[PDB]
Amino acid sequence: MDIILGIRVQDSVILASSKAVTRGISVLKDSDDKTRQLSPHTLMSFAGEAGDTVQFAEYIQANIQLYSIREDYELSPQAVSSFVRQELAKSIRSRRPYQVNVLIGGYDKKKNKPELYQIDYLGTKVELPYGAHGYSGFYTFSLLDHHYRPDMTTEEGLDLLKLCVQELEKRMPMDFKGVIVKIVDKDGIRQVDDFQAQ
Amino acid sequence: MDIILGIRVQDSVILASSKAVTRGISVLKDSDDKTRQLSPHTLMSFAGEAGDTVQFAEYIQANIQLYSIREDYELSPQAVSSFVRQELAKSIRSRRPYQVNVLIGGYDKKKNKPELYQIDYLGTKVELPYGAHGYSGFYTFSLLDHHYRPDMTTEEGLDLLKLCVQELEKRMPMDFKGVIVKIVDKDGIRQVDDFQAQ
Amino acid sequence: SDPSSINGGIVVAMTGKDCVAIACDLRLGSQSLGVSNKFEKIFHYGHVFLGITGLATDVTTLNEMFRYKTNLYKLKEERAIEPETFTQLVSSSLYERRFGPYFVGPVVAGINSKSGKPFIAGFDLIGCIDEAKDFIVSGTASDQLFGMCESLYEPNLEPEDLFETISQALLNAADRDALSGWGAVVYIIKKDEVVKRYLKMRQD
Amino acid sequence: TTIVGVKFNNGVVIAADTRSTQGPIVADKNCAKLHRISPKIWCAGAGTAADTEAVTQLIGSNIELHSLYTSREPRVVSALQMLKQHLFKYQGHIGAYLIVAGVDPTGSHLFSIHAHGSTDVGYYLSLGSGSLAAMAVLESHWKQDLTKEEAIKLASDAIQAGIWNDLGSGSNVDVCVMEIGKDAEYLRNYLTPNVREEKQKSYKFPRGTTAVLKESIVNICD
Amino acid sequence: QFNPYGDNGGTILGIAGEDFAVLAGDTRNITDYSINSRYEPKVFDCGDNIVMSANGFAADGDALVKRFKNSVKWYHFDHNDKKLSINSAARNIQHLLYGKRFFPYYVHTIIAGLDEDGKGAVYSFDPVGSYEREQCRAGGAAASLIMPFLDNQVNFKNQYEPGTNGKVKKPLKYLSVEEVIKLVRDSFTSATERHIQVGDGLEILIVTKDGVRKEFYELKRD
Amino acid sequence: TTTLAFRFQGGIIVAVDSRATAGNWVASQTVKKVIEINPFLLGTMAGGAADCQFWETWLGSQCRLHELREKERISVAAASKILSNLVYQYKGAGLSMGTMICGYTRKEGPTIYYVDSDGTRLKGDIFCVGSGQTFAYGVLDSNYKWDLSVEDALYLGKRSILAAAHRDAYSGGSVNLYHVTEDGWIYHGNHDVGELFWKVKEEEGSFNNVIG
Amino acid sequence: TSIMAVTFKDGVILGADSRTTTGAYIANRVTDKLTRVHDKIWCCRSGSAADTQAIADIVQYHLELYTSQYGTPSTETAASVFKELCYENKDNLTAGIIVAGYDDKNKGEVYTIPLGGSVHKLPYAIAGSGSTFIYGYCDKNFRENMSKEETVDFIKHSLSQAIKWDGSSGGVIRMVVLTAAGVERLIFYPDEYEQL
Amino acid sequence: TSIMAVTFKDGVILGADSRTTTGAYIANRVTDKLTRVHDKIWCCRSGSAADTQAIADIVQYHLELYTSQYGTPSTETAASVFKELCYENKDNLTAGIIVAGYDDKNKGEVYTIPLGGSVHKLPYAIAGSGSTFIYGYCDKNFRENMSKEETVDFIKHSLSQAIKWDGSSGGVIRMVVLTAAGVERLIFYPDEYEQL
Amino acid sequence: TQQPIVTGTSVISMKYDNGVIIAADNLGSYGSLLRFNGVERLIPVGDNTVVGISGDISDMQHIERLLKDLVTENAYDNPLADAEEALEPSYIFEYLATVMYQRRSKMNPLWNAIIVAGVQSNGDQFLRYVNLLGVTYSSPTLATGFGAHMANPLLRKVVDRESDIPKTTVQVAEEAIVNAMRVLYYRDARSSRNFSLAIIDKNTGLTFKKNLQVENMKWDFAKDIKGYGTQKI
Ligand SMILES: *C(=O)[C@]1([C@@H](O)[C@@H]2C=CCCC2)NC(=O)[C@H](CCO)[C@]1(C)O
Ligand SMILES: *C(=O)[C@]1([C@@H](O)[C@@H]2C=CCCC2)NC(=O)[C@H](CCO)[C@]1(C)O
Ligand SMILES: *C(=O)[C@]1([C@@H](O)[C@@H]2C=CCCC2)NC(=O)[C@H](CCO)[C@]1(C)O
Ligand SMILES: *C(=O)[C@]1([C@@H](O)[C@@H]2C=CCCC2)NC(=O)[C@H](CCO)[C@]1(C)O
Repeated sequence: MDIILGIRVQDSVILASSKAVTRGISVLKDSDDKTRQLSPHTLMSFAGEAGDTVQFAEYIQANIQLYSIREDYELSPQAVSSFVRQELAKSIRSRRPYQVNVLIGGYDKKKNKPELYQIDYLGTKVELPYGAHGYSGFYTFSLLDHHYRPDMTTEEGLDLLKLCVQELEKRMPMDFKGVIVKIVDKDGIRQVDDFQAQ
Repeated sequence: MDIILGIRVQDSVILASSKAVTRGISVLKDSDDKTRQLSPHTLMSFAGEAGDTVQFAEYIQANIQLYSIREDYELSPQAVSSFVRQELAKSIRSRRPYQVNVLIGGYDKKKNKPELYQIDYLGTKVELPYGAHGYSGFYTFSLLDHHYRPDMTTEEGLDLLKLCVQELEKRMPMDFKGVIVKIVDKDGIRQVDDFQAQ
Repeated sequence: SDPSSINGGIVVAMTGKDCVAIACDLRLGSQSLGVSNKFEKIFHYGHVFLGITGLATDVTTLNEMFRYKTNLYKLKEERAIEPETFTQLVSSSLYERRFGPYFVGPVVAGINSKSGKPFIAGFDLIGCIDEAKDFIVSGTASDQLFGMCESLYEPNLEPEDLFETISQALLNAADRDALSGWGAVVYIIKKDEVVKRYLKMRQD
Repeated sequence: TTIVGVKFNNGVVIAADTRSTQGPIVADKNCAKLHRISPKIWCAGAGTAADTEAVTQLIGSNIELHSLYTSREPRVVSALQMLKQHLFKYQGHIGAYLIVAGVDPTGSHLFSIHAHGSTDVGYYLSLGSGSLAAMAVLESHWKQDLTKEEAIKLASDAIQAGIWNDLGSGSNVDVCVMEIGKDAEYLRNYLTPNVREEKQKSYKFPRGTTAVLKESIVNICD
Repeated sequence: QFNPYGDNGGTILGIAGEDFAVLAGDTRNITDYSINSRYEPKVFDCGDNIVMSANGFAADGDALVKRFKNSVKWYHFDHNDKKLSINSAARNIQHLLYGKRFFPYYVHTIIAGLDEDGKGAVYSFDPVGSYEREQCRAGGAAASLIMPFLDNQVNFKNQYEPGTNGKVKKPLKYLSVEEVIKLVRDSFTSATERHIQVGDGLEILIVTKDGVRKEFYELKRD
Repeated sequence: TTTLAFRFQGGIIVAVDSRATAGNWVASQTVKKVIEINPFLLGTMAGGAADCQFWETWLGSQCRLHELREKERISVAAASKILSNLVYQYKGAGLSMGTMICGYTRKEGPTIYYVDSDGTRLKGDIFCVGSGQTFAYGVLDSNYKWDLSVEDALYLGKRSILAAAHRDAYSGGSVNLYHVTEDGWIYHGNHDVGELFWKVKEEEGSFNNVIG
Repeated sequence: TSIMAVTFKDGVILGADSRTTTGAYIANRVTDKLTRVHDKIWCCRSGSAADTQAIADIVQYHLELYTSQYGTPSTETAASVFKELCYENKDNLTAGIIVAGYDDKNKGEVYTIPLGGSVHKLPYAIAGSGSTFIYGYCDKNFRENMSKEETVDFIKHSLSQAIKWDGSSGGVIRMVVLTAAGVERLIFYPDEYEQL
Repeated sequence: TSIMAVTFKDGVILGADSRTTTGAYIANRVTDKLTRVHDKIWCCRSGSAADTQAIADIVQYHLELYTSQYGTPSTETAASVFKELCYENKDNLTAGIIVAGYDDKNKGEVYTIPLGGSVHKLPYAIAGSGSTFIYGYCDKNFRENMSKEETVDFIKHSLSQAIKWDGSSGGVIRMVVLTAAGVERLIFYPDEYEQL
Repeated sequence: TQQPIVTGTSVISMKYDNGVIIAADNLGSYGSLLRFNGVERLIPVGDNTVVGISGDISDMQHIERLLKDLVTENAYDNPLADAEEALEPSYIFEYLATVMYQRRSKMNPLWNAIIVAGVQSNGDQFLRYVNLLGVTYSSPTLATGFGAHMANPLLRKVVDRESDIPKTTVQVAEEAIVNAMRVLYYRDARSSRNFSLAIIDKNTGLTFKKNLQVENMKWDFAKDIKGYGTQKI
C-alpha cells in the first residue's frame, strides 16, 4: 500500500502521503497527490483499491461542499469524520465495498484545536495524536511514540515526520517516491513544496 | 527478484548486482555482494531462492578451485559455464531444484576476449553482449539495444550501465538499494567502489 | 506452465530430388521476452542432422547426449552413424525417459551414405517416430508450418528449388507465431556437400 | 484410430487405418499401426503410439529370445501373457490398447489387451475411437466360417466405417493375414481411398525469391 | 455441471478482391469425434449484398446470423428501404456482439461485400465485438493453417524480386476472382489434409456489383 | 501491445504498435490501436480490443452530445472522466482496458489522461501501456525533452515502439503515428516494423547485436 | 456384472452374465467371468477385469505349485490364497470374487471375498452390481440340497432378473457345474432366459 | 425407505416401512409414510421427510379447493398436481412419491413420480432405497387382478425382504387399503413379517 | 442448470425416396437401473410429423405437453387447421429449436436430444436435429447419443449423400433402421429390446409401429468362447 501518515501538533495537523502510483511492473506516476480538500479547514488523505480511492474521496468532497453551500457554514472536523465513517460503514456491507482507508486532518475553528482522525475501510474510526494506514505504522510508530509531544510546533512536527519518512526509506522494500506534505491550521490548508530536502 | 546485469565490452565484462536483501516486510541488508569469484579471471553473479542462491554459488566456487589446484590451470570461461549449466540441468529434474539464475563473466586469457554467459535455473545457457535475469531485462534491454557497441571501452560500458540503473531506479517499484559493479579483464577482477555517484 | 511454450522456436525438414533440407528459426525467449537471436536448433553428427524444438535446456542437453553417443558409436562401429539408425537411437533414448521426458520435438534429416536415399523423421517427446516422405514440422508454430508445407510442397524439387520452398514455409509460419523468428537458417543437404544459409526476416 | 481383428476358417486377419493425431491435427497421414511381434504373430495398436510401438518391440524381443531358448515357434498366448503382465504392472500408464493375433503350433488366435492389463478373446474385435463405427459393421456382417477373402473384406470394411465416420481415423487401410499353414502376409496400404486431388496451382517459387544474409559450406568430413 | 457452450468445428475464409469479395466455409458440422452433417451451410446471404458467417458454437452462430438478418429487415422498415452499407452492417454487428459481452456468442464472425465505392470488403469480428476491415481472414479450426499461406500468396510476404538481393519486394499486383478461388480451394484441401475437423465440402459465396453467386466443391470425407 | 503518448512543446505524440495475439498466435499485424474519438481527441487501446474499441467509440458519441448541448468543445479532463466513470460502474465485471485519452484544448493545452478498467484516471506527461511498455519507457525516459521538435518527437515515439516491437513477442507489425495540436490531430503514417527495423539499424547504428 | 455360486446336493454350480462395459459401451458381450484356478476349484469375477485376471492368474500359479508339492488343495485353501491377495492389496484392487469348488470329502463349497478382502463361507453367494436386485428373490427361493436341475433353474432365474434390471449385466448366462462326475459347461441364450 | 403401491381386483393397496434415519440413528421407528391427500387418494413418501410433507400438505390443500369447486378429483389429476410441484421445483426437492387412488369408474390406479418429476402410471410401483432389493422378487411374483388377501401378502412379503436387506428400512409395515368399501388401515409387526 | 434423472437412449432416423423413418426403444433408464419399459419416445404431431426424444424423460413429457398445446392453439380461429394451415414439420421444429436455445440461454436447459421427422405439405422430406444446447443440423441420416456412433455409420452405407435418397426404398430404409436397432441392443448398455418405429411417407401417410422387437440375434458363437487367454475349458 501507499504511505499515509498524519500528525497532530500544537496548532495544526500535518499529512504526508507518498507520490508514487504503481501499476503492476511500472511506476506510472511519482507526483500523485493522494488528498482532497473537504472544506477550507479540513483535509483528507487516502490509500487503497485502485479506482475506489479517488472515487470515494471526490464523492465525500462533493457532499461536504454541498453541505457548506446549503448551510453557509463549515462542519466541524468531528462532524465531517462521522459522516465519512458512516459512509464507509454502509459500504462494508454492500455489494462491492469501497476499499479505501483515510486520515482526516482538520482545524476546528470553534474549539481552536487541530484534530486528526483515522478511519479504515470498515468504518473503524479513532482520533489520535498521529496515525497511519497499512504498514506505515509498523516502521514509524516507535519513532512517534518516542519523540511526540502535545506542544510541538509545526516545525517540530515536520522534523519528526522527516525522521519517519527516512526510516521508511531505509527499511521499506518499495520505493514510494517521497511524500507530499500539507499543513492544516487556523488559516487553512497549505502545501510544503520543500520536503524533497527540508 | 534482485537486479543482475552484465555487459561485455571491448576488453572486459562488467557485472552489476543489487545490494538489497529483503525478507518479508524489511530490507535486512543494503550492502549484499551477490557474487563469487570462481577463478582469477571468472566471476559469477546470482539471484533467486533465499538459501539456494549462495549455497549454489559457493558449491560451484569450491568445484572450480578444486579443478584449478588439481590441474594447476584455469579453465576457460566457456568450460566453466558448461560445467555450471550441467549442474543446473541436473538440479532441475531432482527432488528439490536449485532455484538460482546466474551470469558468468570471464576473461579468456587464451583467446584474449571477454565473455558473458547467461544461465537460468533450468540450465538454459546463452552467450551475449549483455544480459540480465528477472525483470531487469524488461527495463534495460531497450537502452542496451540502442547504445551498445562491440568496441566500447570499459568506461563507456560503465556509463551505459549507469544509464540502465537510472532507468531501473525510476520505473521499478522496488528499492534495490543500488548496485555493486565489478570488472573482469586480462588482469583479473576488481570492484568499482565508486558507482554510488559515478 | 507448458515446457514446450517457454522458449519458443521451430524446425522443418523436407525431402527433394537426391537431397534434403532442414531449417529453423534462431529465437530463444522467456515467454514474451526475447533473449537470444542466435539460438540455432540444428546440429549434426557426421552427415546426420538433428533439429530440436522445445525447452531450450533440453535441446542443449539432447544435443550433448547425441554427440556423446554418436562419438562412441563411431569409435566402435568404425563408421559414421546413418539417418535410419540414428533415428532409432533417438527414439529409444527418448522413450527411456518415458515418465520424465525431455520436452522436445526432434527432427532428423540426412542422406544414407550407402544408398544415397534422402531421409527425414520426426518424434514426439517420448520417442514416437514419424517417418514422412515429404516434410516434418516441429515447434510453437507447427500448425502454421503444416499449413505452409501442405500447400507449398511438391515432390522431387531440386536443391535450389527446395531451398526456396523450405524457406518460405519457415518464414511465413514464424511470422504468425509470437515465439518464433528473430532470424532463420536453412540447410541444403546433398550426398557430397551441405550449404547453410541465413535468411533475412522481420525482427519483431 | 480404428483397428480390428477377424478370425476366418483357417486363420486370422487384422487391419487398421493410418491416421496419427496430435489433438485435432493430423501429424502422420500414413503411419503404420500394424506391428510384428514375431514372424507369425502380428499386433494392431491403438492409444499412445510410442507405447504400442515400444511394448510391441519389447515383448517381441523377449519372444524371440524365448523362441531361441526353447527351440520352438512363438505362441500367441505367450505374447499375450507377457504383454498383459507388463501392462498390468504399469497400471495403465503405458497407454497401449492392442489386438494381438497370429498362428502357432496350436492353431490361430485372436485377442485384445487394454492398457490396464485385461485381455479378451473373440472372433471379431476392434479398438480405438473408430471402434464403434467398426464394431457396428462387424456386428452386422460377421458370420461363423468366413473364408479368407470374406474376412479380409469384413475387416477392411470395418476400418472404412472408421475412416469415414470417425474424425480420429482416416487415410488408408493396412491389413495382415495370418493363415495356419502359410507365411503371414502383410498388406501395407491394402486400400488407399483418400488420395489428394491435384492442387489448383503450383507454388514453386522463382529462384532468388528469398532474401539471404550469409551463406557458407558446412564441413561433414572429419 | 451444465456447459452452455459447444464446438461444432468448421473453418471459414473471407477474401476481398478489388471489386469483388468471397466468403467460403467447409460444410462439415461436428461434435467431438463425430460428424453431425457433411453438408450444413455455414455462410449466408443476408440481403443488401452482404454475406455472413459466424463460426464456432453453431447455436450461437445461428442466433447471431438470424438476429442480423432481422436487423437488415428493420433497417429497411425504419429508414425508407435504404440499403445497409457493409460498414454500417459491421458496426451494427459490433453492438449485437457487445450486447452479450458477459455471456458471449462463442463465434468468430466474418462478413463480406462491397464498400460504398464498389471495392471488395471483408470484416472480421471478435466473439465480443472487436472488429477490423481486412484484406483476407480465415476463421475457425484451421485458421492457423491457412493464414500463413495467405500472407505469402495474397500479400506476397517474404517474397522478393529475384536478383534484387531481397532489396526489392515482389509487387502487390491484385488477384482476380478466379485466382482467389484457386487460393481458397488450395487453402481448404490443405486444411482438410491436416485438420480432422475440416472436410466433406467447400461452399463459396462470391459478391460483385451483380449480386451473390455460389460455388461448391467436395472435400475429403475422412 | 505497446502504446505510448507524451506531452511536449509541440503538443502530443501518440504511437502504437499494431499486433494482436491470442496466446502465441499472431491474430493480426495490422490492427488499429488508436481510436479517433473525434477530430481533436485521440484514444489508445491496450488490453481488451472489444472493450477499448467499444467504449472509446461510445466516448466519441458522448463528446459530440456535449458539444451540441454546451455549444463548446469538450475538455480532455471531462472527456476522460466520462470514460473513467463509465468504466467504474462496471468495476469487477471483467472489463479489460489500459487507455490514454489525448487532446489539446485552448483551456488546458496538451493533455493526456491514463484511464484503465480498474477505474484509475491519471493526468500525466508520459505514459506507456501494454506488454511492451517497459521497453518503450527506457527509450522515452532517456531521450525526452519538453523542447523536442515535432519532427524529433515523432521519431522518439516511433523509435520507442520499435524498441518494444523488437523485444516484446506480443508487440510488432507496424507503427502508427499521430501528432496532436490544438487544431486537431495529424496522422503521421503506418510504418512496417520489418522495414523500419533494418532502416533504423543502418541509419542509427543501434541493434548492433542483430545480424543484418 | 451378475455372478453367483450355489452349493447343492451333488456339489456346486457357478453362474455369470457375459457383459463387460466401459461406460455405456459394451466392450465385450460374450465375456467369460467363470475362471478355473484348479480342476475342481473355479471362481466368479466381478469388479476390475484387469485386477481379477491378474489375481486369478496368480492363484492358479499358486495352486499349481501347491499341487506339485502337497497334492490337490482344498477349496478353503484356494479361497485363502485369493483372500491373501485381496486383503494385502486392498488399496490397489477392485475385486469382488466368489470362489467355488468340489471336494469329495467336503462336496461343494462357496466362499465370497468382497471388496475389503474378508472371507465368507456360505451355502450360496451373489455378487456384482446386478446382485442388488436379486437379494430378495434369492433369499426367498434358495433351498439347501437342491438337485442339479433345480439349482440350474434357481441360478438361471436369478441371473435373468439381475440382467433384466442391471444395465451392467447382459449377454448370455454361463454356468459351470462342479460335481464328482466332473466339470460341465452350460450356456443360456437371451431368447430363453428373458421370457422366464 | 421401502414403499410400494399395488393395484388389484377391488382397488389398490399402499404399503411402507416405518423408519426415518439421520445417519445410523433411527430418529423415528414408527413413522407413517402413507399420507392422505383426499378421501380415496393417498401417497407413499420417500426421500426428504421435510420435502415430501410440504409437498403432500400443498397437494391436499389443492385437492380440497378442487373438490369445493369441481367435485371429487381423479387419481390422475392428483398425480398431476404432485408432478407439477416435483418437476417445477426439481432443483430444490428430493422426493420420490407414489400416488395411489380409488375411483369407481377407474377402480385402483398407481402413479410413480421419481426424482426428476416425471410421471409413470403402472399396475404397481416400488420405491425407496429398500426397493432395489426387491425388483427381482416383485417382478416374479406380481400378478394383475389379485385378491385383497393375495395383494396384502405380496406387499407384506416384498417389504419384509426390503426391510431385511436395507438398513434404511425397518420398524412395522403399514398398509392402506383403498376400495369402494372404503379405507382400511393395516399394520404388521416384526415378529410376524420377519419369519416369512 | 440441472442433471438428467430418468433417461431415454438413442433416437435413430433417415430419409428415403418418399419419406422418412424414425425409431427409438421403449426404455426409461434411471442411471444403470433399466427402470421403466413402456416408455414411448416417438411423439406424433398431426399426421405428417413425428418427434423423437432422448435424454431426460420428465423434460420429454414437458415437451409432449408443449406439442399438444401447439396443436390446440393452431386450431383456434383457424378454419384451415386440417388443411393449408395445419402444422408443418418445419414449424414444429423451429418452435422446439427456439425453446431449446432460449432455455440453454437462461442456464436452465431441457436436457434432451431431439429429432423431428416428417413430410412438408409439398412432399419434401424433413429431418432435423436440435439438442439441449440449441444446436441444430440436418443430414440424410440423424441419430442421437449412442446411435450417433453406431447407427449413423450403418445408415450412411445406404444413404451416404443427397443423391442416394431417391435411390432408397422404404423397404431398404426400414431394413437398415431395424438392423441398427439390433446393433444398438448388442453394444449399448442402456438399450431395450423393445422399440417403436414410425414412417412418414408422402403417399402412405404416417405409419406408427409399436411393440417391435430385436430378432434374429447371433449369440451361438458365445458357447465356443471360454477363459480370457490361456484357459482351455
Ligand atoms: C489411435 O489410437 C490414435 C493414433 O494416433 C495412434 C498412432 C499410432 C499407433 C497408436 C495409435 N491415438 C490417439 O491418441 C488418437 C486419438 C486421440 O483422441 C488416434 C488418432 O485415435
Ligand atoms: C495488447 O494490449 C494486446 C492486443 O491484442 C489488443 C488488440 C487490439 C486493441 C487493444 C490491444 N492485447 C492482448 O490481450 C494481447 C496479449 C494477450 O496475451 C496484446 C497483443 O498484447
Ligand atoms: C462387473 O463387475 C463388471 C465387468 O465388466 C467385469 C468384466 C469381467 C470380469 C470382472 C467383471 N465390472 C465393471 O466395472 C463393469 C461396469 C463398468 O461401468 C461391470 C459390467 O459391472
Ligand atoms: C426414505 O426414503 C428415508 C425416510 O427417512 C423418509 C421419512 C419419512 C417420509 C420420506 C422418507 N429417507 C431418507 O433420507 C432416509 C435415510 C437417511 O440416511 C430413509 C430411511 O431412506
